[PDB]
Amino acid sequence: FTNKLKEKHTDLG
Amino acid sequence: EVQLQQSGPELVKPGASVKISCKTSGYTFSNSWMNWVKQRPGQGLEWIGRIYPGDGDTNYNGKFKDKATLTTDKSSSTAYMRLSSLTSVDSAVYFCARSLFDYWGQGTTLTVSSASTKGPSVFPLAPSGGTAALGCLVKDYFPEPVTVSWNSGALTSGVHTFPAVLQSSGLYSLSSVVTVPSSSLGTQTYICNVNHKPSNTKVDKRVEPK
Amino acid sequence: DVVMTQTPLTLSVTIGQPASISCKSSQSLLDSDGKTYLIWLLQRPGQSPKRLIYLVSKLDSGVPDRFTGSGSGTDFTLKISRVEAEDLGVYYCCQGTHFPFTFGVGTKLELKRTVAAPSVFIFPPSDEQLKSGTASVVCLLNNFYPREAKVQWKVDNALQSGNSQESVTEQDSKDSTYSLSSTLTLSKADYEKHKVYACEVTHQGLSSPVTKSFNR
Ligand SMILES: [Cl-]
Ligand SMILES: [Cl-]
Repeated sequence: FTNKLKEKHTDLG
Repeated sequence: EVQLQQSGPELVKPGASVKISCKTSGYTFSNSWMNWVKQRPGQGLEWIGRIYPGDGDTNYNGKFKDKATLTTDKSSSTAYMRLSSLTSVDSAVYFCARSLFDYWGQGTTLTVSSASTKGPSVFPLAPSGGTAALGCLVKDYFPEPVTVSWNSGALTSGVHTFPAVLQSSGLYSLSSVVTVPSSSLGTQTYICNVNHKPSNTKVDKRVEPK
Repeated sequence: DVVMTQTPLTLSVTIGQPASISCKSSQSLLDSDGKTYLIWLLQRPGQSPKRLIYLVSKLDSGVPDRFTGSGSGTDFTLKISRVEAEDLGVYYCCQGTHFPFTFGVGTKLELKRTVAAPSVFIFPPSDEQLKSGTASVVCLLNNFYPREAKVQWKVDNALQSGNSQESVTEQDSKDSTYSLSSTLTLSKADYEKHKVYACEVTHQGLSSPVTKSFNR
């Protein structure tokens, strides 16, 4: 699982 | 699964530059930050910077801003770090690490030195009472690292691979040993696989009783 | 930069016993977006770090339930309810709230166990090494605890001095023991000049020292 939305840190959801 | 596979060890002269790679698989490369981390005895773990492959956004540690350049190749899902103007303080293990340091590469050993590579001499350690031991001596090589396995990694029980030790005269040595049932002597196959990538030295030494 | 101060620096603990590591940041790690970007990593020897806990208290996949994280602001704790043999290594806290991201210095977790005397093995130099012009005689002390031992070499009953070097493994992740290699270095000529090579081992678990030997 990843998220295309760029966030300060990724892959935390 | 997420995989981060780094390029192999490097020996480079002072003042030169080097580019290390981190090939990824198992996730959409564009949607995760990629960090680079330095590990040096002495300095601990240090964050060099990060890049967002989706748009090339970079954040650098001010300490490494004049030393490191981070890029990505989306077509191969690979991240790169170039280090320039190298000095001995740049000798270290470098890791790529994804997102909030959730997956790590295996590390890349960089040695900055004027020396040439020197491949190891690999010698068997053979016996001359339930348990016996055998091994290999991996002697007088430069630079780090070497990898050692037994029977291509299929033998792990009883294996002890000692740390590399830097000798007073500038070269490294280590050994690997295996304890085995004494009945296994002279009947079972024991091959120590030594790989010293900087000198392109690969050795598969069968270890037998004398 | 944000300084990450871990305590203790070394953690010596017996299997099945609780342990904890604390981390102090020089600035609050609470981000403007409400998250606290504090993680804990474990690095075994010659291996890469592995993340165990993230966002202060969340466990990564596959991490045993014995691990918990807590804290807020500048002060955080990693707790292990019971240490198993495979928990050994160096633990780091790391913050990703403030740039540059920074790590603590690391806390080495080592394990206590009962005294185990070493098994001893002696190896003569290989004909390959001798044919190559030098000689290394090797003595192995296997699976012992504690780490301290004495290894003395004798050549035709001449006690040696200044011509051996020992190396020690990291602590074993299954039985918490150590192993040790001692290499006696002689020239090929000095080696062929003599007959009996022996390594004598003293250790706290041995009532009497143990000698292994071969005749060239
Ligand atoms: Cl690669
Ligand atoms: Cl691991």
